[PDB]
Amino acid sequence: LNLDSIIGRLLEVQGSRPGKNVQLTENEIRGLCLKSREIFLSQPILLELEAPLKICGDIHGQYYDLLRLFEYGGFPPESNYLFLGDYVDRGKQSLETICLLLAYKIKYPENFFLLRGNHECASINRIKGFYDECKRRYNIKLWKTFTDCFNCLPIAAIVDEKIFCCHGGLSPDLQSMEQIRRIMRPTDVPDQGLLCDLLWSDPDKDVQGWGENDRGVSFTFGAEVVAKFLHKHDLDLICRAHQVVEDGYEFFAKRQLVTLFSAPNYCGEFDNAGAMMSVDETLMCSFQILKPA
Amino acid sequence: XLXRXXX
Ligand SMILES: [Mn+2]
Ligand SMILES: [Mn+2]
Repeated sequence: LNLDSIIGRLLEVQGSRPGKNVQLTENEIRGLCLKSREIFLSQPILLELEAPLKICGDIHGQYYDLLRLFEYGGFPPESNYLFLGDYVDRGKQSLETICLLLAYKIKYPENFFLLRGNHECASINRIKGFYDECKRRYNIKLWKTFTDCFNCLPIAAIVDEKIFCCHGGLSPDLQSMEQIRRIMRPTDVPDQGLLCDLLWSDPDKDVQGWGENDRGVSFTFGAEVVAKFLHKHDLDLICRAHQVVEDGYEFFAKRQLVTLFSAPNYCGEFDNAGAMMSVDETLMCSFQILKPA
Repeated sequence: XLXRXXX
């Protein structure tokens, strides 16, 4: 696997008009999947990370915005990174996006981290774009190879014992962090239970306790659920993604939870920026923002 | 508005 050649070709299009493709070979992409999969399985499913680091939310195949994020934050390994999932679907360049992310995971496996989002799941990305992209530009055998890799992604991260990170949110079944560590891989995402909620749930200002989720799966949770979770586990902050927010980032429950969304101009109902969160050496949080076009 | 599986 010539990792450096792959990274060079993916970065070659920096400064081109957005949309210009990078077409790796089928064998190169398969190697990225197989090697990254082995690294995911060798590291814990509940990551324990240290700041300083940069944290990104949803990318959804917006490859040229991923390149901008790295331009603002520093290309790996100049900065350490944690991504919260949803790399594929909706955008026009899911393939370039996930290939660069997997290449950097293999190149800097202790300084670059990827969590699983609800779109890293074959039942979802079959219908939301990634299957179609693979079939058009490669073949369905490669889509299955991607699925096998996605099924091994870690689920959550704790930064410096104070910031709990996952794609979706909390679960009524989350009583101990050991419940996350016990989840075995490879796994698909179930349509209910702890792993489902970690990838699908949402905070909601109008809900007391646990509520129904308009997505049709999992739950909503209120501000008091957050405070009790933070107190019980001695945490300062929940950092999650999964929901489009107009400013790219959005605080909840008196800044005890933050939502990050890193794909600008994602949505037709309202403009949105994309944001990346900087966590410094004292765990202070600040933001770098891709403003809407 | 892309369809609430989700603007
Ligand atoms: Mn999501
Ligand atoms: Mn998403």
